[PDB]
Amino acid sequence: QVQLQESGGGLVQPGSSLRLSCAASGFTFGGYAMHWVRQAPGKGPEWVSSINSGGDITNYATSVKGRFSISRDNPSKTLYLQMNSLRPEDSAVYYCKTQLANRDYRGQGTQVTVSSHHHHHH
Amino acid sequence: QVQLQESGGGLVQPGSSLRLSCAASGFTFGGYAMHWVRQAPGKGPEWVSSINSGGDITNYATSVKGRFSISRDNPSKTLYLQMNSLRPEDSAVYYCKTQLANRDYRGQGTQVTVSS
Amino acid sequence: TKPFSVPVLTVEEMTNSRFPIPLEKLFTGPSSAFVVQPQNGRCTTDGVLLGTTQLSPVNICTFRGDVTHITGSRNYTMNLASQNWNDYDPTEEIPAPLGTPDFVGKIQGVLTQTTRTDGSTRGHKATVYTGSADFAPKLGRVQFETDTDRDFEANQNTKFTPVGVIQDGGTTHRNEPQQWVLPSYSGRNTHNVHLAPAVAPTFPGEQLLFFRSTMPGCSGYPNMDLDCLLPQEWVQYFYQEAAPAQSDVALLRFVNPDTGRVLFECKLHKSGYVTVAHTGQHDLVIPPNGYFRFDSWVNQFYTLAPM
Amino acid sequence: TKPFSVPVLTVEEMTNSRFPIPLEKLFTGPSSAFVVQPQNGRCTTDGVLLGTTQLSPVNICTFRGDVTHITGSRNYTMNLASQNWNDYDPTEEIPAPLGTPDFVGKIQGVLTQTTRTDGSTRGHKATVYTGSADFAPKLGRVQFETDTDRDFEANQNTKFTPVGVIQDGGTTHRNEPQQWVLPSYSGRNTHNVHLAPAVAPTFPGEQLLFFRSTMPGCSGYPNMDLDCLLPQEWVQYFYQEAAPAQSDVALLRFVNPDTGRVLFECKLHKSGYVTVAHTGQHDLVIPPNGYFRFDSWVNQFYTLAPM
Amino acid sequence: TKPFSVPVLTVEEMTNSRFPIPLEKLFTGPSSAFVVQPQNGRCTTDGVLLGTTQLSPVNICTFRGDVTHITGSRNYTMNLASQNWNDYDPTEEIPAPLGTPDFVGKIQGVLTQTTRTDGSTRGHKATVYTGSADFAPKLGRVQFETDTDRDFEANQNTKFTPVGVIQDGGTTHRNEPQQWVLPSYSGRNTHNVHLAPAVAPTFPGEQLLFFRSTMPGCSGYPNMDLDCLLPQEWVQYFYQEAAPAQSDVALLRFVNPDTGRVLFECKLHKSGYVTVAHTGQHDLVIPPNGYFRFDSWVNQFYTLAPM
Amino acid sequence: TKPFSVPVLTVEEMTNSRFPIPLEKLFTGPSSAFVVQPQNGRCTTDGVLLGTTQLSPVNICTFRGDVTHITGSRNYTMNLASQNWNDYDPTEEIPAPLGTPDFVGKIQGVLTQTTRTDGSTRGHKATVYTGSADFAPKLGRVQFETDTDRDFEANQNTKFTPVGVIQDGGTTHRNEPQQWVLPSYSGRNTHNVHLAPAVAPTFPGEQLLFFRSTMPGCSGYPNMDLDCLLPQEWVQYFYQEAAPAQSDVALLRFVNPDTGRVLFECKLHKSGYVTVAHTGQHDLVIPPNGYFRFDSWVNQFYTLAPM
Repeated sequence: QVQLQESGGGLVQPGSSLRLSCAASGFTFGGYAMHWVRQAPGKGPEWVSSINSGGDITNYATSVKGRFSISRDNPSKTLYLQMNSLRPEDSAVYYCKTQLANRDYRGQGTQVTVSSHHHHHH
Repeated sequence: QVQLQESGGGLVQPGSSLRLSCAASGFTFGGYAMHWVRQAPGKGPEWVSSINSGGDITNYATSVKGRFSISRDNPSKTLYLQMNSLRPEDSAVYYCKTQLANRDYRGQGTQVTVSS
Repeated sequence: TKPFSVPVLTVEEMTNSRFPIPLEKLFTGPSSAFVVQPQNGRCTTDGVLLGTTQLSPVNICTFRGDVTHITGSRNYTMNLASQNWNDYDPTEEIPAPLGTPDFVGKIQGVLTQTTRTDGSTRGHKATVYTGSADFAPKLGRVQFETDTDRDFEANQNTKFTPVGVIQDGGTTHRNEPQQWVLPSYSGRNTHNVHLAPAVAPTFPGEQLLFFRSTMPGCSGYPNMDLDCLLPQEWVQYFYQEAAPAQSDVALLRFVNPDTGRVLFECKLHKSGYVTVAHTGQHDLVIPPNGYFRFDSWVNQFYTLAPM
Repeated sequence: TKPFSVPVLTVEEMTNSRFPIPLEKLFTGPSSAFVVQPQNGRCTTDGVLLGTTQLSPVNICTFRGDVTHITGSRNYTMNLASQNWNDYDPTEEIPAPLGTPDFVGKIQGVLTQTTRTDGSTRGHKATVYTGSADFAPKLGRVQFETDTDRDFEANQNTKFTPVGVIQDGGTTHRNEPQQWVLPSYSGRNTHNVHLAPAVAPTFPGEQLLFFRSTMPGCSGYPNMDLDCLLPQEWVQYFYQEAAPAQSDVALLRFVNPDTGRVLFECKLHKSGYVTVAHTGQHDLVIPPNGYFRFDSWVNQFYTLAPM
Repeated sequence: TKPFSVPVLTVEEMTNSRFPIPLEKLFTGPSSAFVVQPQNGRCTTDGVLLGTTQLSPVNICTFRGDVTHITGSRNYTMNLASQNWNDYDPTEEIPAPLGTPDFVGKIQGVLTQTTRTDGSTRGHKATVYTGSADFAPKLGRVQFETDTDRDFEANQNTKFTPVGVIQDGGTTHRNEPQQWVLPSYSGRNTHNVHLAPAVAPTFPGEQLLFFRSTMPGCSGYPNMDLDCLLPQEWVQYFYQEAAPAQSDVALLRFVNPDTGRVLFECKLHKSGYVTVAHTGQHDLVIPPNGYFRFDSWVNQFYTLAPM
Repeated sequence: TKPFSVPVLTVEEMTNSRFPIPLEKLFTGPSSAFVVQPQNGRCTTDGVLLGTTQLSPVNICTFRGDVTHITGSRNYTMNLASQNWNDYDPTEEIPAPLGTPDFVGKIQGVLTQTTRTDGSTRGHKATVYTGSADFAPKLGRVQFETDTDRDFEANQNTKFTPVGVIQDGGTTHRNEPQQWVLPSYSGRNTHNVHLAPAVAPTFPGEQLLFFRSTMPGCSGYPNMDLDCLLPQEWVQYFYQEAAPAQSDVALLRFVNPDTGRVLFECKLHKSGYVTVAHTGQHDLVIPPNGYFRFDSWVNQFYTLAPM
């Protein structure tokens, strides 16, 4: 079965940098475009970044262009998102997703909170 | 229609050089392998030389290797055969021929006679 | 059930669904030696748009966005927007932006731009090679070759209007475009996704019926044949009508309205393509006022009268 | 017989009927100060095409025929053919070939040509000035300014594909095109014939509702506003449906399909134009998924709710 | 009037007709999305060999001739002889020498050579890239990559024995070989000629039945699936029997001799390929002693029992 | 019952039954000085397979199974599997697995392997010395010498593809292989079992007729002659036909199909070998299109016309 598992989220200060990872299995990974999408509290999911098989084509949402960098390592079937100059509005659950034939697949996600506030509880 | 017309033959002296031409029309010419064949009196036809579209692949019958040179000009749709060091046993009708899809075509030929 | 029908329109009254030009004629030929999987002009008979198909014929093979100059060259990278200039989303369940070209070739047109602050405008000759590794419309990136290295501003609305196709003229005539070879919508070595399926005749003695145009040629010796599976007007009509399919196959008769004579019959498959009973390549000879008329729902085992 | 209706299409899903580009927005303004008499996009609600109107949006502002070089210049005279390359007939009861531009301006595009014998092709930038003494499409003659003085052959199929409009930036910006000034289709000092009539609201407090696009600009500072009275898709739909008019005025509501809320109502007049109750220039603010819905035929004294 | 039949052989008792390895299994799947036009394993039911098909299982993908070193490289050009060492004639009405590989890929094997005068011998690892511009077997020229720049002699009998296929492990797994992509038999930019035709199902609900093997892999992550249309033993058997076809379709039953029960039936088309009634990709589960049995002549309209 | 016959195949159209290579010629020579007891290519005329003989030529001299590295060396022990990768059964009534080499020599080829989990593959030059104490295929154990001491994995499918034979060039030329010396199929000091019998002419003046090939040589000065008693195609044909023998000897005529003239005659013995009337070593000179034809049932005392 196709599997995607994101990792690397956490609580970080505005202006800092953070790198997310997505481990993939169950398909060749190489050969398929991969995407990062994010869902902020109270909103629907929105596209963040995309990359083709070899990494020679990438693209970014206007709101993160110049600050984010997508990359991939096909031998280890890992997708990466390097996030710099993080802003409060970058806070969201970040997901990796792909499309194979006529079906889409998405991971469970990893939470990223960009805030100087540090009083939080369940 | 597909048309091929060979020219350049004649009666020549052993050891001389001769250049044959085949003018093609009615197909793209480029994109198709082209061939020279020859047939002498009382003998079946025999392959002489071949060339692919770009001219980077050529081949030659053992009997003419090192003496004959095939070439082509796709814009003018012309096939050429440069014949050097001609010998009496090179005498024959030289035909140009091609293969398109599942059909073969060949011109009426041009007579080459090498004699003292 | 809402009755099915096709528009009362002649071939010459309709439009190719794969390039913004009128239909010219009907053509049939065998297709087992190539893959017929166009992504424009794809629609079920009950009106579900497939592939990259959208409704207006003027948006086919157009691009919109902002352009970035590749310094040292006359090439520009366009970051694609949607037709309404909204942000484009690569994660939608489509192969590529709707209207993206669905064949490999060199499409020539004009890149136009307006500068919003002063209303100044510019237009430049531009070519897009849809076989290029920099042709990645599914990820929002398309490269154009232009005749300028300086005129185009960044961050200004820019449009590509297609005109025709070209061929490298030092090369064997008519070997490009290749209308039955899909582009790689995300660039090199990346599988296409969410495609409308390939189609083929599935009955003895039958061939696809193609709605044929001649694309304008702008240079060289291009293959200008362009065949679509459905006129753009049929796409538009099925979308509007949304009449449910009662079987796998709608039987159409092509009729002369002056005489009522049926010239031929054909099968409109509910997934959106047409077959006829014929063997061989053939340009159909039709009265200019002829049109298609839906007569009956049949099954896949109906035997057409030979055309 | 057939119940009347308008297509379920949003503004952004439809096409301008006066130039081959998509619709963008809705606009209303006063028009008593000038004459509104476009010839493309003219059709009655029961499906009678008027003026120069034909069915496919891709043929609007295109020309085809054979060209003759004007020695000492880069200009070419086109002898017009009909869309199927048949001879064009100046004696038909139309103002000009169907799809002829219906405004005075400078339309830039590409002239393309194919040589019949070998399939060689060529394309060059070209401009047609529709205010020119040499602009006489009704009699089959149109002049193009090109960037070549030698490349086009005589007696070969040649087509003009429109792209956009231009303006001379050394003069008052946006002074051309003039979208409401009809060309003289037979040239100088010759009356136009067989026109669709001028349109004006007669009901107190009403203004025309315009379906608005922005034409591409190719050079200078052109006025790029282009307003049509009917979307091309409404022309196509009324022709296809041919539903009889039950009165002179069809009441349409513009509806948001998500909420069901009506944004405004308007009058679609039988002779093929729309009015709203408003005074002044106004760019309508609409939801992008909104569409027009025919609700009822009304008599001559119906007062619309204020827009 | 000689009666038609197929041999009494299990699948595992027969041989792939496209590579010198045993058959392993039966597979069916849809094929509208690729071109099925193999040139080996092509033969009519009445014994006419097609394409590049010849009788010897061991000569498939084998090459013979003399070699010329490509100075500066570890590559050699083989100047092809016929499979019996006679001169090769590029003007025969075949696509390429009989037994030539009919897929694009990298076939690894061994080049061996004997020196006639003293019986000295040598063998070296070799790979033939059938997608190379220098793969031109139709014109008698094939390039091999080896691990030597000096060991092979000129004008001495040289043979390539195929072993398996390779893939570049630094690239996406199973991206090559491409078993349904024919080589360009005369090299770059040159059309193939005299091909056996492409094949496709021609009845609703039918798919091709493929006789499948797994090619040895020698390096990387190759796609080792190899599907042929006819077992090599069926080619050999039809050639020997030369039984005339009494209709377009021979109905075969696949029978389990342990029980006498039919497991499925299929259509053997007289032009030399098999179809079954099934939708989807499916690895057939068969008993080890099962074999095909010819039962009656039918036509292309016969409805098979679902597989 | 069914009439006996032999295939209408020329010598060059047929395959050696003792190594996967084509036949080249017919040879006769005396053989009283050694034992002729090959185990491949053994079949009765009514279709009973003998020795290690199986049906397809591509399986001859191949091995498959899993390999284990012999520490401190580049040698690997293969644990043999059946063709379908199940266990091989040493208790079948055969001398060794079907297709096992039946001569003592050094056979060079390639060992290929696929890793089940990810489809990774690898291939290495490998030689099997069939005179080794570690050559025990009857018990499912065979040792290969390779050019690696680390690359092959345990418990993964591994196959040996044969290419040719080698000889130690420092010793007398052509001293190996020894095509008429059987291996000890279970290793040292262990009797072979279930062998097909030795064959020899019995009638005065007769010699065996051999179907001869030249094995590829990969190093040194090997004896490359390989003689089989029956073409592989005759094995395949007799197995299919299973025609009962009406006497112990079938008289065959070798015919030139052009002239219809008989070139020579020979005795096909029911237990599966051929004799001719000739004394001495002789390469038969035959028309390339000649073929064998069964003419009459005779007995062991029929006097053949001198070859």
